[PDB]
Amino acid sequence: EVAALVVDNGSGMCKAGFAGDDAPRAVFPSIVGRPRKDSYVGDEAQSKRGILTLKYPIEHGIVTNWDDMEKIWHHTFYNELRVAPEEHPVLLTEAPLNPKANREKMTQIMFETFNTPAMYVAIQAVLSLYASGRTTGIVLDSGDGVSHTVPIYEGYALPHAILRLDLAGRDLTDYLMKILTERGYSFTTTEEREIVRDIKEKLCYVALDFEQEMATAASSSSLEKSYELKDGQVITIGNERFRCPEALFQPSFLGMEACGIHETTYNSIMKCDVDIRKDLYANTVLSGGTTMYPGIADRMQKEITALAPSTMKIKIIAPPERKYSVWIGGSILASLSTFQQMWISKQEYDESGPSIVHRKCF
Ligand SMILES: Nc1ncnc2c1ncn2[C@@H]1O[C@H](COP(=O)(O)OP(=O)(O)OP(=O)(O)O)[C@@H](O)[C@H]1O
Ligand SMILES: [Ca+2]
Ligand SMILES: [Ca+2]
Repeated sequence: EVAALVVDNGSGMCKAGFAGDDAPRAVFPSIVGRPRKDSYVGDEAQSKRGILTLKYPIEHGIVTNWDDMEKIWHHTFYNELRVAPEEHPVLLTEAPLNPKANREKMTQIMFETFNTPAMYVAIQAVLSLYASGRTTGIVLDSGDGVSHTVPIYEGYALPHAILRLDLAGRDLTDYLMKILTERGYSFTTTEEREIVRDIKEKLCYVALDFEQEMATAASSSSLEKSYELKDGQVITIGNERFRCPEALFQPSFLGMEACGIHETTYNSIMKCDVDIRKDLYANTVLSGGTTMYPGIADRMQKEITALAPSTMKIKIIAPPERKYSVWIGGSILASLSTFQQMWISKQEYDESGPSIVHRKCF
């Protein structure tokens, strides 16, 4: 048969490729822009922020604007991948607990706007579990605009226990800007957010112990690293390195009341049947770009261990490529001989309409 396409749309980044590959073929920004061609998507839209009025179709993980998304998909198919959708089964990914209505429009749009011969909508968190080699376990997926702790058992996500923490890599990028500014630098523009995001990605890490790290940085220079601007200037970053991602465990640094990611994972586990919690503790999988900070795994271990019973075996799984675990899970799933029957065919759609996405998905 032909090649299945795996499209993973995020709040900040869109990843797309072909099932069978172990990495997406294309990855671009999830922003669209129209004058203030006729529309612009990705980097090209970002380089005209001035002349175009930009939009962000995916917000906190949920498609907020459809014609915007329809355009991102058009971009994916014809520009990035260069394939005719009507010639490839497409596998989409959606955020946990995304409304039943969005699920139907995704289906409807794929069959009536792009003429896909088949398609399927899968839950992101679950695709990551599949990618780690498990069917049972709790996932902490943290992207650029939203975090979710998702308990899964025997391949099914547990809807009543899924939690949402609106604190991801974006908040972290702005926070790093704020603290480097207070430090004496000045990072406030959109072009600079782009620079600080890179800083955050190459120099930041999670301290095993906040205070001790802070104490070493106040009395020593050992934790400092240098970063060079395209313009040539070298700037140093010390405690901002760990102080930035610490906001994941302590949202109050950002004036947020929500509890940390470690505590949110623990709260999701407890909303579960006491008979499967051990399976979750021993199978806590880290997913998403925000979970890439050096030292986050050891930290999560220590924080969970302290929140859970002393007789509890805790194990944090952090795949080296978790930045794309979601997409790889879709590449892995759409390849399975047993998943071929899950696809929603054009035929199945015509006869049963959009409401069939609940019957074949989920
Ligand atoms: N090495 C890294 N260290 C820390 N953060 C990183 C790293 N690499 C990428 N990120 C951050 O990961 C975020 C993007 O991750 P991802 O693409 O998984 O999320 P998304 O799908 O775009 O959005 P979301 O899943 O929350 O709706 C960005 O904030 C990016 O800066
Ligand atoms: Ca995502
Ligand atoms: Ca707090």
